Amino acid sequence: GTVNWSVEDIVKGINSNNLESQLQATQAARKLLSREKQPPIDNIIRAGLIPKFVSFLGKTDCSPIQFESAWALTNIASGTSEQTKAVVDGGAIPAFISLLASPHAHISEQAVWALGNIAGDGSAFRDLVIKHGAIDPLLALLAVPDLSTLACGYLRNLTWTLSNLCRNKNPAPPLDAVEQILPTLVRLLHHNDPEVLADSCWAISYLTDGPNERIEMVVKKGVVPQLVKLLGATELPIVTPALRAIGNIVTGTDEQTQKVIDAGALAVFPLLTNPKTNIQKEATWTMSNITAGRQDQIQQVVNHGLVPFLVGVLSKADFKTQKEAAWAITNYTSGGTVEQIVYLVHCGIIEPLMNLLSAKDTKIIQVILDAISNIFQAAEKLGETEKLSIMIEECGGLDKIEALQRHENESVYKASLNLIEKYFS
Amino acid sequence: NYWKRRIEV
Repeated sequence: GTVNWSVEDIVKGINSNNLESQLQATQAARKLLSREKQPPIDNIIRAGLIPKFVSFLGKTDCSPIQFESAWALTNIASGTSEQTKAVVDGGAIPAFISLLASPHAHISEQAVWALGNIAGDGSAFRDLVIKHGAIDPLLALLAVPDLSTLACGYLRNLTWTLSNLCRNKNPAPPLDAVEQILPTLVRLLHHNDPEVLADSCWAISYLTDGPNERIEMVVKKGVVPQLVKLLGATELPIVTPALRAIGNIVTGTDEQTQKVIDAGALAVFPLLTNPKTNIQKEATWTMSNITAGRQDQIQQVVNHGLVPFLVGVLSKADFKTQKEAAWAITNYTSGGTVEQIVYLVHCGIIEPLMNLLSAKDTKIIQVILDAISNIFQAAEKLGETEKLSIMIEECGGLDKIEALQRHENESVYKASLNLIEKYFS
Repeated sequence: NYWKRRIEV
């Protein structure tokens, strides 16, 4: 019936002044735009059809044509920025926001989806959707005692659209927008649908990606324990944004980092052996921002047995993960006590550390040499530089620190030098 | 997180 029309035929029927004729052409349009292979987005734009689709959104007494046009505009806006811009320039934003009030759940769902595709283009379209007043009627759709009485697919669409309103920096979303969305967002973060949880953690991870005062708005709402719970999900599409959000919060103040520790987060990090390389990476990254904190927080790292896990990740891991581990160690050795640094050496940090001095990356080597000297400072404070110096010797670390005098980078070669003449003379 | 999404129903 409406299967593969030409864009010429669609134009003829939409330009008829026959609402039923237009309904059929609009659906032929939607079917074109929703095929797997190369939907003709540009052909439809160039045919001039976008303003007619937007106008069809208003046709209250023909909800089928509202539905078809909304579907069609959704898919045009799912494309390139210029394609999405074509939909906005057609006046679709006030029109989709009106549709949020539809009595038909499949219409409003399609309205939700398109606003998501528009807000996803970036900060300006995001902010522009908010300025047109999308938030109030979006949250209204979720004003029910129990989310569980809403349709599954309907719920996941809203959550996704709500994360895109939380997304992108330069600038971050309006603060009042964030405060208006955050409570409902906390409610989705406790819903039991795996896809809703994933999309909510993404949103929370965006909101915590920025200045400490952004992080503070999230921590203030008490979401951290539930982030820690989701940090231990079996479902890796959940673990991934939960970890990113946790990693974001610990870049804040020590008090904010302390609330991650207080919620039990360190118990899940034995993350550091996850089969998925990026989880291992982001977990080590988080660990380096926790060893950068206070001595009592370093001590909490020690007490959870996490130091043997950093030795492990230093010994064998993807090299990007190892580079974070070297950062974690240098931070630990910068802020830790003598006892804590001594503990590090007893756990076997020395050998895996020396072997990465063979790396090409210049920052990892200056980070590693940094760590060594903090560790030699501790050995002096104990009258014990000698024994450590021999450990570095026996496993062939001296060879490395020697050869690092040849290094082109200036901070490198003066670093190794200082080490050899101060403790290897 | 997907940035935009095309519907295929």
